[PDB]
Amino acid sequence: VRTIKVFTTVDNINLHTQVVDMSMTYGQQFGPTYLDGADVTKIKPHNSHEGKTFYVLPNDDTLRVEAFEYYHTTDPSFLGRYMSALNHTKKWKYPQVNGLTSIKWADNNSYLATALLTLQQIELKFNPPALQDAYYRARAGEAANFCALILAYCNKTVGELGDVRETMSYLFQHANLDSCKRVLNVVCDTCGQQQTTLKGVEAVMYMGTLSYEQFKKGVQIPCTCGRQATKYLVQQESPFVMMSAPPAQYELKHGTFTCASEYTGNYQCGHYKHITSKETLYCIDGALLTKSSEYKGPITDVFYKENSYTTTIKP
Ligand SMILES: [Cl-]
Ligand SMILES: [Cl-]
Ligand code: NA
Ligand code: NA
Ligand code: NA
Ligand SMILES: [Zn+2]
Repeated sequence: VRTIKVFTTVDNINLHTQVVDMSMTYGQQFGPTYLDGADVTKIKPHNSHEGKTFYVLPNDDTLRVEAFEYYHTTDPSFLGRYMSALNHTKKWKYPQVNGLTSIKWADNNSYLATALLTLQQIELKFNPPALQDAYYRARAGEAANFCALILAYCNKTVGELGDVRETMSYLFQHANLDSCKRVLNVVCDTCGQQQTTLKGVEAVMYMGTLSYEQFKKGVQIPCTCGRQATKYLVQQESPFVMMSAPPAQYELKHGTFTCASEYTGNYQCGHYKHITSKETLYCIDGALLTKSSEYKGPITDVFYKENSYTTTIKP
């Protein structure tokens, strides 16, 4: 009966000694098993595996606690989805473009590239240690684990089409936004005024206009009575805001925004690019970079800096 020693893990930090029988597969001994992303479930131990670390599913109470503390999920398939994505993302390339970690286009990943570029330009801290650790590496240029985690947390597989606004929502759900507050007022000439207070992720996201200045002036929305109501920003406390809308031709003016996402094509199929406002307007499309003094395109999301805002509007 021949054996080697290997280590299992769910978090790649806490290791669990195992003595494995070389006549059985990893799967017969551990359940689904992965070696830096590669599925070894149906493989029998090799001598070269001695001393190496394998990921497994959180198959006992110790691992369940370790996995929840590191990832902040109890979705049973999470670890397998992360590993499956990592086996791909470890082969992607992450060029530094204008000082930021981007992603060379592969596997329909333009939505991930513009999300990653965006994160590097807004003040945001993640809650799960897994995203903390992986995001630090991604800033340094080694973004594979971070991208595989985005995919897993968003329930997206490599190659699946994704929406930037939705992806950001998931990332924000795993971020500490508890200092963010938004007060809105909605005014119907028939139905009167309704103030609402939004906290956390809802305090920093709005769907319906790209213009923060228009959101402060008031945007027209439906009311139940059939009139239009006017929605405006009363008060904002956050380090950024994200304004989104269905893609439409829109002019991005240098110095008036932080960065934006552009979507060319239609709902079936298109492509994202990233625009960042620095000393000029830079358009980052994966590995590609172009510049211009002005920019007009089908924009979907625009990010703005903020600290504290209070309206002058008297009601
Ligand atoms: Cl972080
Ligand atoms: Cl979280
Ligand atoms: Na896979
Ligand atoms: Na950031
Ligand atoms: Na949160
Ligand atoms: Zn009304």
